[PDB]
This record gives sequence, structure tokens and C-alpha cells, in this order.
Amino acid sequence: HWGYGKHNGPEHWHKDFPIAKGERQSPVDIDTHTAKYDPSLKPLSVSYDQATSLRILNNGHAFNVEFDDSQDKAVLKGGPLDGTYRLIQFHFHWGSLDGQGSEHTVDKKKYAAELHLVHWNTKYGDFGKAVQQPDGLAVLGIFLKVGSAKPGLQKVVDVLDSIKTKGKSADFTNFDPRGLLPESLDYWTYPGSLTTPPLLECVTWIVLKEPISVSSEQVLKFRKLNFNGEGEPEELMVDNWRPAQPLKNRQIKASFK
Ligand SMILES: [N]S(=O)(=O)[C][C][C][C][C][C]C1234B567B89%10B%11%12%13B85%14B%1158B%12%11%15B%139%12B%1061B%12%112C5%153B%14874
Ligand SMILES: [Zn+2]
Repeated sequence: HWGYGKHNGPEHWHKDFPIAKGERQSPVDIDTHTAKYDPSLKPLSVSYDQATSLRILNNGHAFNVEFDDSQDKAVLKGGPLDGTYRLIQFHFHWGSLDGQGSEHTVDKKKYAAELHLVHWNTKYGDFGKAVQQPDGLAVLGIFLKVGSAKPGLQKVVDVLDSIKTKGKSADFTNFDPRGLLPESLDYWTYPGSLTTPPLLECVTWIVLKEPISVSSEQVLKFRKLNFNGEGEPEELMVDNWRPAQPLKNRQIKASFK
């Protein structure tokens, strides 16, 4: 099955998922000097006050913090988006060392990690239908750098020991994702894809310019997770990022001057 090793990693994915070589793949490098300021872009509206987290799951590739998406409770709108996108889950991608881990890059800079808040367009009724549409998902991407601790992340960090291995989950209620946001909602946006198989070309990407800071100790705990299942040979869950893909016939737009 696909993963992030030598034998099953990103360079192999195209064999099972030929869209890996498609026209709107993610992530990409954001060349800051080429991205054009678009004064028509709106402020992003992030409405997470009623977000209801339920559970955290180690799926063998990352961990997902899952939300109740059976009503409009936590939604993303505005920015480049038409209509309303409901939060379903967030997860991260990270490295074995602080010098790599992000999926998007900024002028070729790699951050230590990248947070993805995944939302689906309510006009398609369910997530599985949304991923079949070119405007089905909106993913809000946030870079992580290592420095000061992020207090709002610590609840996530502290539950990771209970979901060490693939297929483990834990109750994870009352977690407030507002504590993971940077001060500024300035962003870049472009049309792209899921960064994991099946690599579907269904995503409007919204990547915040301002990173969040997390501590070395926080990211070190991400790196103690396992890709393997319980009792199997330990493979640390590190370097679970896809590298930048060709931009092809796409424009990255900036919300800010
Ligand atoms: N890293 S990222 O933020 O670009 C991607 C986040 C969303 C990935 C969704 C994957 C599937 B869900 B539905 B089905 B189940 B199985 B098939 B279909 B969607 B694709 C897979 B699972
Ligand atoms: Zn992701």
C-alpha cells in the first residue's frame, strides 16, 4: 500500500493513482514574488466558535482530529470561496528534523510542519460526493516553525501517547481549533489536489502566510508516533509529506500587498 518509504513513497504513487502526474497537483512551491495580489479576494471567514471535536485517530499516515460535520457548526467561507465549507478534520505533516516537514514551500523554504484543516462544500451534501468535484474541498494550510510553544496545541500533543500505532483512536472532545490559528489571516490561494492518495483534484488551497510557533518538545512528540500497527516493527511516523509538484498552468494569488 502507499506510504512515505523508499519503496512506497510519493515517487511511486502514480502507479496506483495516475492523477499523481495531473494538471492540478498539490503541494506546490509558493514563489512569493510571482504570486499576484488580487484585490478582488475577500477576507477569509473562519467560524469555529461552535466546532465540536469528537475523536483523534492514527490512520497509519498521520493523525486526524475529527469533527462532527452533521450540521454547519465550524465553517470556512469568504476568501476565494463561493458558498460554505464545513470542517471535517485536521491533521499535520512533519519531518524527521526541523528543516523539513511542510508540504507547501515558500520560496523553496521548508517549514518544520504543516497543519491542514479540511473542509467540504455543503452544496454537495457529503464529503465523499464533494471530493468528486473541482470545488469540493477547501483546505486551510498553516505552517509550523519551531520556537515558542503553542499553548493551544498541547492538548493534542498530550493525547498522542494513547494513539501511538496505526488504527488506534481516542475520544477527543471539546478541542477548540481556534487555538491553532496565527494572528493574521493573510493568505495565498490556488486550485489543487489532495496531497495523499487518491490525489483527487478537488481542493481550493488557502495557505496562510503567517506561521505558528510550536516548541521543539511539541514536535518531538509528533515524531514518537508510529506508522506501523501495534506489535509490528517500529517505523517512526516522520517525513509524512509529499514534496512540491509542478505548478503547470496555475496562478497563485495573494490576499495581501
Ligand atoms: N493532505 S490533504 O489535506 O490534502 C488531504 C485531506 C483529505 C483527504 C481525504 C481522503 C479520502 B476520504 B474519502 B475516501 B475516504 B478515502 B478516499 B475518499 B476521501 B479519499 C480517501 B479517504
Ligand atoms: Zn494534509
